[PDB]
Amino acid sequence: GLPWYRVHTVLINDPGRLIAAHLMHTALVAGWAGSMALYELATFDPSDPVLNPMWRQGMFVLPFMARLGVTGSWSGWSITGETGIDPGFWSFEGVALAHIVLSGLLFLAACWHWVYWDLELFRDPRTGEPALDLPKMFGIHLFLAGLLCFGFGAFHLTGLFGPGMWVSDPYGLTGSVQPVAPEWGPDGFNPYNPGGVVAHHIAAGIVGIIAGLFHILVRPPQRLYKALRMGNIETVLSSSIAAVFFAAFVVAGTMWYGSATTPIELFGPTRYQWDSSYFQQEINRRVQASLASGATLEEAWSAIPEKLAFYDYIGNNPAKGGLFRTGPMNKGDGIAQAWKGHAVFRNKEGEELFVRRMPAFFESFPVILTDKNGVVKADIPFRRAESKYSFEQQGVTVSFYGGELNGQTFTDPPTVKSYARKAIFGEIFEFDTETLNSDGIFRTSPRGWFTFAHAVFALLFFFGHIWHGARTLFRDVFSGIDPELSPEQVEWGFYQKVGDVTTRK
Amino acid sequence: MEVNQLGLIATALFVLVPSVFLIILYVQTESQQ
Amino acid sequence: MEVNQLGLIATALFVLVPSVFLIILYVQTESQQK
Amino acid sequence: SYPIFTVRWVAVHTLAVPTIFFLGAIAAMQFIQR
Amino acid sequence: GGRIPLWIVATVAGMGVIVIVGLFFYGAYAGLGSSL
Amino acid sequence: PLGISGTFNFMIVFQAEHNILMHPFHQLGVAGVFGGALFCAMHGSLVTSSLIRETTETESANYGYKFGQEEETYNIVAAHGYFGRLIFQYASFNNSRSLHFFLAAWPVVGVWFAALGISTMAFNLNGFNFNHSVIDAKGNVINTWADIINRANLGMEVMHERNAHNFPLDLA
Amino acid sequence: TTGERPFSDIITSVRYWVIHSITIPALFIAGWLFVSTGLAYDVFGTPRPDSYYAQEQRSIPLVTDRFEAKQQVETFLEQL
Amino acid sequence: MEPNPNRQPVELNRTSLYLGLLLILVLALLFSSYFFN
Amino acid sequence: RGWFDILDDWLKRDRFVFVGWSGILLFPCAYLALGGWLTGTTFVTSWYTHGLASSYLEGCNFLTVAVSTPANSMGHSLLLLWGPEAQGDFTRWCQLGGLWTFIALHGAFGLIGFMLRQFEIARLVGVRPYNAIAFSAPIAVFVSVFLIYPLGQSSWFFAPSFGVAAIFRFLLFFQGFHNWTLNPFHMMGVAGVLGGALLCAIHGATVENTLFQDGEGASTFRAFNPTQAEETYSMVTANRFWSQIFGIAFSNKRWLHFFMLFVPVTGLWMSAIGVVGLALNLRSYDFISQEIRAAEDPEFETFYTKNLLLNEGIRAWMAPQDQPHENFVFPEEVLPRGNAL
Amino acid sequence: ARRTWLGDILRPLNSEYGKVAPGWGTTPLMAVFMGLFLVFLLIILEIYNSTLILDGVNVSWKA
Amino acid sequence: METITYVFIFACIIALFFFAIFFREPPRIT
Amino acid sequence: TITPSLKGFFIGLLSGAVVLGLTFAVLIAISQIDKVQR
Ligand code: CLA
Ligand code: CLA
Ligand code: CLA
Ligand code: CLA
Ligand SMILES: CC1=C(/C=C/C(C)=C/C=C/C(C)=C/C=C/C=C(C)/C=C/C=C(C)/C=C/C2=C(C)CCCC2(C)C)C(C)(C)CCC1
Ligand SMILES: CC1=C(/C=C/C(C)=C/C=C/C(C)=C/C=C/C=C(C)/C=C/C=C(C)/C=C/C2=C(C)CCCC2(C)C)C(C)(C)CCC1
Ligand SMILES: CCCCCCCCCCCCO[C@@H]1O[C@H](CO)[C@@H](O[C@H]2O[C@H](CO)[C@@H](O)[C@H](O)[C@H]2O)[C@H](O)[C@H]1O
Ligand SMILES: CCCCCCCS[C@@H]1O[C@H](CO)[C@@H](O)[C@H](O)[C@H]1O
Ligand SMILES: O=C1C=C(Cl)C(=O)C(Cl)=C1
Ligand code: OEX
Ligand SMILES: [Cl-]
Ligand SMILES: [Mg+2]
Repeated sequence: GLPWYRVHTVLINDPGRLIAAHLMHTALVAGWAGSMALYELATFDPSDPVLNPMWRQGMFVLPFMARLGVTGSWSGWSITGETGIDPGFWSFEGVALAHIVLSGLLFLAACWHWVYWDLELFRDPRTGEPALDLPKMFGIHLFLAGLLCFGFGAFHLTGLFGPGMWVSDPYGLTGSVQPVAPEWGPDGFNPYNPGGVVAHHIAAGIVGIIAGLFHILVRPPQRLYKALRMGNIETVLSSSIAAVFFAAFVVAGTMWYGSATTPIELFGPTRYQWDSSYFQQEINRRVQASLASGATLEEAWSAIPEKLAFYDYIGNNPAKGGLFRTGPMNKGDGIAQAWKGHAVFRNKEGEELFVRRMPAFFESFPVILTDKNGVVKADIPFRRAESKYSFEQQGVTVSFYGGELNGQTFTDPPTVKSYARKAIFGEIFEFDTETLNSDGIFRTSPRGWFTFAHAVFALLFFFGHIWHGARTLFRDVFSGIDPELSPEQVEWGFYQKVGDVTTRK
Repeated sequence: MEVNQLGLIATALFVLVPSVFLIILYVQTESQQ
Repeated sequence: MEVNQLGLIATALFVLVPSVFLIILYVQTESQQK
Repeated sequence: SYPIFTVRWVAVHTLAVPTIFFLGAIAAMQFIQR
Repeated sequence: GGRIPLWIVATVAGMGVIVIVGLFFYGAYAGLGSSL
Repeated sequence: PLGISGTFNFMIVFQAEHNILMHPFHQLGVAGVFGGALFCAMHGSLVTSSLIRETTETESANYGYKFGQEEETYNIVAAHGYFGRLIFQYASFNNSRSLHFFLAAWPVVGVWFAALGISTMAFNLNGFNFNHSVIDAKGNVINTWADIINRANLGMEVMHERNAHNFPLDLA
Repeated sequence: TTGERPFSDIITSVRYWVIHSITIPALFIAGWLFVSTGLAYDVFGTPRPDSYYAQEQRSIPLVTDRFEAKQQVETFLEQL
Repeated sequence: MEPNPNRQPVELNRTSLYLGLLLILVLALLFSSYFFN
Repeated sequence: RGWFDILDDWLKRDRFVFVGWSGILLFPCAYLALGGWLTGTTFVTSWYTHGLASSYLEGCNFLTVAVSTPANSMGHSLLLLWGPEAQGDFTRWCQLGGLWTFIALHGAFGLIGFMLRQFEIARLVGVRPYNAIAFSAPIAVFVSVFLIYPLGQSSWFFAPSFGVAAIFRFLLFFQGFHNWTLNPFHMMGVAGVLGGALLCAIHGATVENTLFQDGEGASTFRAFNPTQAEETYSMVTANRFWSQIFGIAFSNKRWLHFFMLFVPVTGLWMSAIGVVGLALNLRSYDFISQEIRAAEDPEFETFYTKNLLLNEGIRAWMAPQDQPHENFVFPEEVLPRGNAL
Repeated sequence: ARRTWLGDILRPLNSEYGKVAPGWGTTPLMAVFMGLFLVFLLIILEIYNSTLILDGVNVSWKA
Repeated sequence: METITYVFIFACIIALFFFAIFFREPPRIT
Repeated sequence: TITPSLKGFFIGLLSGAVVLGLTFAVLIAISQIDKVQR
């Protein structure tokens, strides 16, 4: 009998039931997508895209629907915060329902192909044995993939017959679905240029159409047919697994570093935006431009959008989570309610002091305050007996500009110290920690969880490639080596060329 | 201790689903002629 | 809704334990020589 | 009747020639003082 | 191809290794890396 | 301690107090267990690679061996013909007895030295100490990777058993 | 037994040791001089003992710019 | 309906059962702490 | 036939060192990775990337030399010699850490070449390629630790540097920052490595102590012939011994040797998965229930809370010198310390 | 085996199992496209890496 | 509940030891 | 136009092409001389 890890090899010689098994797998995947969208719709709060967007809420498939133009609900809301929109049938709910119906139809087709496995189509006319012409199948499938790839770029992404795709400004403040024209110059290869995505699918699609026609009409060279074992369906599994782990590494990379197809309003900010103080620099730029135009400090900071400030906060950094800290980011620090405003610390001399921010590497971090030149001026000491820089000795105060606490100043050292502890995380927010019984411990976003699963799966699929590639090229010895294997073929000196009986001396 | 409530069902299915899979296969092996 | 937390494991074992018992008996019946 | 310059010969010397040069360098370093 | 006995080669070659490694240990106590 | 995290606590404190990573007996230990795992995989793969065909394509190849059969179940000449070409011919074990002696000896000797590492650091003969070993012409300390290890060791030392020490040196 | 002369034959022959009584010490001496002349420092850009710091400097010359790094080391080196 | 000639019996011997149950139970003993968190 | 077949002939000749098609990739990349490491550890500093001496030329010994990672400000630059950072300047390239990416990338392609060699030779002599399959574990470890881990972090700077003491630092960083000993994927790696060493020792010792007397010598190694048909040791006696000593024993020699492949290979694959998580700081750092109890109850203490205090020491005491681009200044009063020490 | 209307229509597309072109066929042309593709992947990788920096190609959110 | 879960899995493993040893598939010579 | 890093890219591409070209030219030449005897 077959051991448990080989039960599915009964399909190798049975094209009809292989198709049935593939239909069943497709039904399950489409069924997962539908159920996942429904579960997210049953839990998603659409009322605040500024401080409670989808990526704070553990939403995994919602951003993929939004990325390609599904932004509305039948119940009237849109993820950009609009009310009273008519999405038509293709709301989030319509997408979910369509996937459920597809799952059912695929399931029924699997049953038919399982029962009626013995179709004459699957028999070689000459031999009567089961046979699939894998080279021609590749040409047909590649041609079809080309057509669909071309149409996706030329019609859907352009908006010519379709909705377009998600695009946004460089700071993720005004994202929406737009038509995108293709970019045909060298900037099309810029990962942050959405026009390159359009151009890719047009050009790669046409190349796929041409190559598909080539593989339909030209038979493989005998040299390549034999070397890649093109009569063996397991060779296709080997190279397909290889292509698939290549793809999975690529999407892991573009998710972690960011691109035109992993926008921050859908998946959250990247860790590199914290590393480079990307949002802090833009906030500071706007405030200094406000001041140069004659604004007061309160007006300058009050002109900063809450959404921009919220990106300048480490609790949204995807490199701050934990493998077993499950659920939405809101489960950790809470549901963000409002920006408290920008904290400005000062010592008794009135010098402005700056809290040293926490790097992503550190689960915990001390509170150290420096002047504008980086000289240490205050801290929160561990040992007290030789403290020189305590907030009490240095007379540290904090004033807030913008947000809830605008115009307020605090001098009580425990209160000032409490705000300094928050300032190591960047801008300071008020959180609802009760609704979800949040535990105060940082979690990663969909950007982080996506990256993790796909880098892990990609690595495991490398083993799959190695395994099935080995099975393909060594099929003649899968059960063992030849019992009367020639000892001269493995010893030294008998053959000039290793393993070539025709080169004996 | 404030443990995750889903930890119990997660552990129970983690044990039971693959264990019963093996028991199903073992028993139908024994019953073959 | 504030349901009993043990309701989930109770229902899951209630379904799985006797269902698996029947599946074991069925499969080993099918595998007997015919 | 044996050949002298073989694949083995090259492999030996790509390793052995630098090793002796390096060992001469590291030996000289033992006499560097700050 | 055989004139020099293999045991003398092995002895002489082994002694050279001891000398050169000995020098490296000497250098741990003098000059750079000696902490002095 | 008789526990999982307690084991890690013992290891981290040991590194603080003995710099065990820089001790050659622990390094031999690592060569022992890394090498044991390597040769375990190597021997397993080579014997498995050279099983003589005794089964059909469907059944497990393990059916090709019957407990107590007198014939060896793999062709060691084929395994050594592969491995000798992977490296070079004389680097390979043709003799099964020599091979299996090496499989026993390499991890056992390494782990003996690991045990002796712990048993001699038990009397405070500790790992190599190259803290501030490299000095420039003026006398500035030029750090090496040994000095970074020292900084990590210091963090362990000053924090462990945080209420237990009253005097400045941890002498046991 | 692959057709090459055995190593034991080679390293016990007089011709081998006639050749390598010249080549081995010559390589060794060439490597020595590579260090003793200071050329190793300049090929690899490794500081001499008097070249890690200027006389009153206390800050290490860490590279901080990716694309002007080549020029950054050039400036750190010219301050010595 | 004509019988499918590609069908095969499946086997799991008692040792494989014990090995599998050990794997499963030890994985559970290891991962359960992290599930409870 | 044609030139391809003539070239194939010469590549696959039986010789002292087999070349093969895979050798065209393997030998240059392996040689350059090893040569690069010897070149750097002998002659090359880490002053400009780390503020560290790291070569024999500067006074380091075998334990403390390294080829160190580039400065954090290089990011994940490939740091090609002809690239925009070194612009063809070999000396500047060494000072910038070019040898690190040189070794890591040639090393990776060398590992690809070596595994291709294992397939190619297995195919030529007629054996199943399980050796190549087993080698996928070393490759998963190398790719996850030296490539994926730094690619998830800020730069190559936080990859392992190629040196003995540099690697020890990497271990200690992972304890203090990642609490890596707590990670169940590392624990599976440990079980696979230690269980592999156990299997290695117990199998070798068992064969050697159930040998048949096949000769008259008291030294028993000469009494074996590779072509012999008969087992050289008694599987039946070995099985009875272990059944009575330990309760269970192998009885199938094919299963035994497959299991010896399976155990260390699977362990290394599991550790690679944990490191892929650490690339994103996706750690098994804490147990939330422990932290809630300990925060509210200052008499509650476990070995888990004790180890986090050690990690907090490691981070504060090692980071200023270990991460010089951060310009950390931690005044004495902020450093975590217990009493007296 | 069972013939069907759809099976009879698709039958010619699954009829050339094992058919090959003689010898090396279009292998040289295939190798050319493989080399171009390798250079192409190298190009996009180095642009993403900021090892290849082009006029009007700012690899940043700011573009 | 967590304590019960940990002790239950441990107890199953000990029971498995007993069956794997005393109710093993007996080795038979051939 | 052509940036310095594009020029460097061409230097890398050509350098790699030469190393590969010379390797295969030497190997093919050696293989034609020292033919296996059948
Ligand atoms: C009938 C058509 C159809 C349409 C219009 C959709 C539409 C959608 N799907 Mg559904 N789906 C379908 C069928 C469909 N699906 C089927 C049959 C399955 C089972 C496999 C699924 C399983 C599924 C899942 C699991 C998910 C969706 C999701 C979605 C949404 C996001 C799409 C996306 O990001 O994909 C991205 C697609 C790609 C990146 C394509 C990659 C193609 C690779 C690169 C091809 C390489 C092969 C090729 C031959 C190479 C050569 C090419 C040549 C041109 C050169 C979108 C609403 C997502 C969602 O939001 O769920 C609610 C989601 O998670 N779908
Ligand atoms: C590509 C896969 C993928 C990714 C990246 C996400 C991502 C996300 N999910 Mg989704 N989900 C998925 C597939 C995925 N999901 C599938 C297949 C289902 C059906 C089960 C779900 C059902 C689901 C629900 C019900 C919920 C989510 C939620 C979430 C969010 C939080 C995730 C979390 O806490 O993980 C935690 C991750 C772990 C604890 C890691 C597990 C690692 C395993 C246990 C290791 C196993 C090791 C193995 C035994 C070793 C064998 C060794 C052997 C070989 C020897 C996040 C955005 C949550 C949310 O916020 O929704 C709004 C939520 O409530 N997801
Ligand atoms: C396209 C993906 C793909 C496909 C179609 C196959 C197909 C096959 N595999 Mg390969 N393989 C793959 C990827 C794939 N593999 C990957 C990624 C790996 C590394 C993990 C492997 C490693 C591998 C090995 C070592 C072996 C196979 C074998 C086989 C054959 C029998 C499988 C069987 O009967 O399992 C039966 C499986 C079970 C009864 C239960 C498995 C339970 C798993 C471990 C846990 C639960 C999985 C979960 C449901 C998956 C969710 C989806 C996931 C992607 C998130 C079959 C041809 C076998 C073979 O060659 O036989 C001759 C074999 O020994 N595969
Ligand atoms: C097969 C063996 C092999 C492999 C796989 C590598 C691989 C590598 N080398 Mg190494 N190297 C080798 C042998 C090898 N090398 C040898 C023998 C030497 C001594 C001469 C070196 C000396 C060396 C140095 C000094 C450096 C490298 C570097 C590298 C890395 C970048 C290479 C690159 O971008 O080239 C790109 C070139 C190609 C991809 C060639 C492919 C060409 C295709 C197939 C056809 C195109 C032809 C083209 C159109 C011709 C016209 C050009 C025209 C347009 C100008 C890469 C990991 C760099 C590095 O490691 O940085 C950290 C580096 O600085 N190598
Ligand atoms: C029949 C029919 C119908 C119906 C249908 C339906 C109703 C369907 C459903 C479906 C469904 C509803 C499906 C679902 C699916 C799901 C799935 C398939 C899942 C899976 C999962 C998994 C696989 C997971 C895994 C895991 C875990 C668990 C943990 C973590 C890790 C991982 C992630 C791995 C209609 C009416 C249309 C009509 C026609 C006919
Ligand atoms: C990087 C690079 C390159 C390359 C180079 C090379 C390839 C080099 C090599 C080099 C080499 C190749 C070197 C070598 C060295 C060696 C040595 C340095 C050795 C030493 C030894 C010793 C010291 C010994 C010890 C011992 C042991 C181990 C055991 C016991 C005994 C005794 C203790 C004695 C090129 C140009 C391409 C390009 C640029 C970059
Ligand atoms: C919630 C967890 C659920 C996990 C579910 C796991 C399900 C596992 C399903 C296993 C199905 C076993 O499939 C079963 O195989 C046996 C052989 O092995 C077949 O048995 C067949 O072969 C045997 C042996 O040659 C003959 O004696 C028998 O007459 C014949 O019918 C059965 O017809 C089939 O029903
Ligand atoms: C005692 C000082 C005033 C109270 C604390 C002010 C810092 S800000 C404070 O930080 C909390 C997390 O600790 C958040 O949950 C909360 O929303 C926020 O008000
Ligand atoms: O040379 C060999 C080395 C090892 Cl580890 C083996 O297992 C065999 Cl069979 C031959
Ligand atoms: O107890 Mn446990 O650890 Ca040996 O050092 Mn002293 O004592 Mn305590 O300190 Mn550090
Ligand atoms: Cl004391
Ligand atoms: Mg010295």
